[PDB]
Amino acid sequence: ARIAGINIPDHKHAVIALTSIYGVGKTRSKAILAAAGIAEDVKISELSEGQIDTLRDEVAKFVVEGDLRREISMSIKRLMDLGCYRGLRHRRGLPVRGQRTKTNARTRKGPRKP
Amino acid sequence: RPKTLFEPGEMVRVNDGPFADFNGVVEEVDYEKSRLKVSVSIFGRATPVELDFSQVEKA
Amino acid sequence: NQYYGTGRRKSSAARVFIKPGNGKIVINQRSLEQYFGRETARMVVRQPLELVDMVEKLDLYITVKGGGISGQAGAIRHGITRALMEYDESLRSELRKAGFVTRDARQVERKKVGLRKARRRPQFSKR
Amino acid sequence: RSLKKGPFIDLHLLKKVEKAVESGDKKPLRTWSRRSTIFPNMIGLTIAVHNGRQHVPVFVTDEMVGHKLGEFAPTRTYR
Amino acid sequence: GQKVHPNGIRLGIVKPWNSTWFANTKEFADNLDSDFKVRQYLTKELAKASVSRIVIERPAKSIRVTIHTARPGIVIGKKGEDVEKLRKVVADIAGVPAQINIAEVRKPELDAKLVADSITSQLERRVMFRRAMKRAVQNAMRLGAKGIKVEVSGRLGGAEIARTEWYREGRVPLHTLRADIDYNTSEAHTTYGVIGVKVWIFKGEI
Amino acid sequence: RIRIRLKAFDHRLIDQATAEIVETAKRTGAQVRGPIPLPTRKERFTVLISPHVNKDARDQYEIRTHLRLVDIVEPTEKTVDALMRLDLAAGVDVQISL
Amino acid sequence: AKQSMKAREVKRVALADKYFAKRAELKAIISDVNARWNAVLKLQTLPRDSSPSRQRNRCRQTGRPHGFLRKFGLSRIKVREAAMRGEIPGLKKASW
RNA sequence: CCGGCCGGGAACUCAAAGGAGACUGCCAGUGAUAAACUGGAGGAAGGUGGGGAUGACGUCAAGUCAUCAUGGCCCUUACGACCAGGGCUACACACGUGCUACAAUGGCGCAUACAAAGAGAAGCGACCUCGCGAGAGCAAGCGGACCUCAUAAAGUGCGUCGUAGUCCGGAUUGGAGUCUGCAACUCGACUCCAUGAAGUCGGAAUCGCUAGUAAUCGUGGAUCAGAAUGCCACGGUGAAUAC
RNA sequence: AAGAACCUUACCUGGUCUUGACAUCCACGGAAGUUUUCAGAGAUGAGAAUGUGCCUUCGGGAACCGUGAGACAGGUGCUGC
Repeated sequence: ARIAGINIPDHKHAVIALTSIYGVGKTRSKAILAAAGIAEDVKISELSEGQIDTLRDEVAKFVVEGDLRREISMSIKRLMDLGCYRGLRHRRGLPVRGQRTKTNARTRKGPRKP
Repeated sequence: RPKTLFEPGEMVRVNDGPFADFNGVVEEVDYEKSRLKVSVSIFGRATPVELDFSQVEKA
Repeated sequence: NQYYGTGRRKSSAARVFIKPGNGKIVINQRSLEQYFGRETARMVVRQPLELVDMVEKLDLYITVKGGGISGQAGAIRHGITRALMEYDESLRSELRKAGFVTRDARQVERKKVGLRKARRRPQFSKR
Repeated sequence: RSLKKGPFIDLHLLKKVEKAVESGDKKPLRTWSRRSTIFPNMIGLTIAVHNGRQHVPVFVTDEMVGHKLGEFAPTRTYR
Repeated sequence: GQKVHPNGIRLGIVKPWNSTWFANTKEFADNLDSDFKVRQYLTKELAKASVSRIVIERPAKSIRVTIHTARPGIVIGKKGEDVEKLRKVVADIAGVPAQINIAEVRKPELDAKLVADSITSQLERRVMFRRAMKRAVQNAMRLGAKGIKVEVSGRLGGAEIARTEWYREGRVPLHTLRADIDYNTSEAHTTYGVIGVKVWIFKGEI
Repeated sequence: RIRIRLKAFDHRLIDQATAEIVETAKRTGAQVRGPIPLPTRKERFTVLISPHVNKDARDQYEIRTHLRLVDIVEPTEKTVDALMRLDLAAGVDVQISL
Repeated sequence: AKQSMKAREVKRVALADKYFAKRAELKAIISDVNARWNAVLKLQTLPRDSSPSRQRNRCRQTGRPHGFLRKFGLSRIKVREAAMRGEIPGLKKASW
């Protein structure tokens, strides 16, 4: 079941590929799990079109896929166009959710640069 | 019935009890507790004691 | 006498109504097999329950109060010791020789100032 | 992330913003209180957040509604 | 720098608590501050009466204060007029009706507060520290205590370098908790600095 | 049925006061249940000794509030007359219920 | 020392407990909706020191912000001094 | 009502006052006929039983004039004082402390257990209803062995995951309840649904610990309108090795 | 530091000082206080309404408020050598 992404279920769970596609979270995964109510560790042969349609309508009803790049792009772009520092400080790439970057936040900053 | 009407804040002094010749001011009454809360001076000691009209006889 | 629960170990006190009969352990009107019958470490707490060797004909209903599981086992064991000395005093010497009449006074040492645990000190920088 | 009983607005800013909207001929509005959510009445105005002795003027648009006034305004400087 | 307060280590064991009352968590701090305002006032008001200990007992309606003094006459005043003015001002500090008793301190040189304020008064009057300490230990050893340690400290005799000079007689067993040692300090506010006097007096093992 | 909760900071004062109340009920001659002990409230305070800098060297204090409840079976008018300043110890706080 | 903070703390205590704590509490329960807003605006037009948020609970004989303990009512150094001198009833050192 | 719940009882756990016991007391050996050491009986405890408080004369002219008090010096239409806002929360890098881990002795899902200490009056808040949830409303019992915080967590019985970057959890602006409404932008946490980085057990070196200790597993306090993985206490299982 | 959103809280802008935020006097007037309008970021002002109760050997004394000059404050300013 490939919808608006790059990932596919393969004799495994739909939910891991679904949460690997950006633009969503895992509450869609838990909701598809509760809607199916079956073991998804079984083989993906005879993948159900009912599963495909419920996956599609759940994605469409909630925040559709591809919107994370959309949100970060308009955030950085609109504040860069308007000249303000909120999107500039998202471009700089350091944490502004409230986090310490004095020696932490290496996940943002990457490998350490001497 | 003597004193069948009950008035909050009414002062009664019991001469038989240890409360005699003692004066106090009732700032707070706990209606949510459903028991009357007065910092009663008893044995020369003022402590908050829960009380009821059936519990103590009115003077 | 009625053989009852005596004695303490860690933070427990024994309430066993041990009585002549086939020994199948019932806890709070419910079975060992329902509570933790096939649990591993049930056997090694039940071995100090048996280790007084007067369990071979004694039915056990065990509702030892308070504390952890091995301490509860030690309380039960100490209770059967003290009840069997209350029954007859010739077998006091053999429980003393085996070492079961001893209460194990070992207990949790307290937390301490400038230190994470009872003995555990902060990691010390030489510089 | 914040309350839903009411969207907070500063009362002095609400008075000066409705006065600016009613007049239609206004300069930048100087405000020291940076902690106000932008109403849709504010669109079409520059409202000045307090940074330093210097001036930060923000022309608030249709998108910048749910955000507070000081998000667009930098308090610290760096390379 | 490293020694325990003797009264604090003997507080439940030998020495008695100075203030005796029970207040709950809502009124304890308010009573404690009331005791401090009464105690501070009566100390700064009758420092010339040589008061040794002030015990304050609150039965939670009234206040009873006992002043342990060597000289009861100046604490009383004439006809109890001074102690009645004291009773009135203690009543308005405490906010509750008041009462003062006077308990006397026989043998004033065996009371550490009295010796500390005596050496403090002499050090304000520029008597030498060595004469004050030798006088104190000699008078206690005569009067009948088992021992006395007098520590004077800081800016002795107008030297720029402060020093701590201790003079000791008898047995002063600080580490033994069954012993009673009354320890009290006093603070002399001299011209070059402040000279602090610490005296321990050992009376017996309880 | 008289429910007297007397609490202090010192157990000797507590025992003196509860023996006095037991003596009062014994003087009037009624059936007296024994004074039960209710558990001590060890309120611990951990307070820095150094004015400027320390973390390892710090001393700990306790206030211990003791509690007994006498729970006398029968109160009477002679005891109500004799209650007036019967306790007479400043260390002990006494709480009354009917 | 620090008399400015003493009178500032006296100021926020008298502004919180006496003038208000009824008007502020009624405006708070009007502000939470029970079934722009007038309660939010009027709680702004109330002075800021009226809020019980403002009070830093501070020592009575000195005025240290820190090491204050609510039960004793003084700073850490001062409760040590009164404990070791016997002013605080029942305060004995703990050694368990 | 098969809940001690209810009469009863005080028999035990307990709660908390007073005693007893543990002193090398006895025996044997060694040792000087001494101290002591080494074993043994009795005994819950054995030779400081464990832990704690207790820090000698002094030393570093160690720290604090930012706790206070205090000598000298200085500002005093400011170096006093109030408000808004900001900073103490930033960031090329480096170490000091602690947490989450790199899984299978472990996750993940159902069921089932066993504690201790503490706090509470602007405070603790059950039961019911509404919510996936944080929580909302209604709201008893409580200044306390009652009531509330608060059906602890590892332990489990069955299953399933049998390389998986795993529930190991990182990551801006959202979708949100809650705190105080000066006010969750610079700036709280919380199931947060936000893309699941890194690390597949770690070089030179280095640190903490002889028995309920190490290691591991959870809980409460104080500061406090909120805001801990820090500090201050409490419990469970339970090592290995000293030639 | 046993609690950095304000407060705490000293370092950047506006407002104030011979009584200052904080006590003592000397002099004059007013109860203390409660409820509001407007300007402003705000202790800042500029205005309004009700309370002269408490008492003095009333030749007027109150906890208090406002103002004025002096003394006086005040300082989390320096020296822990």
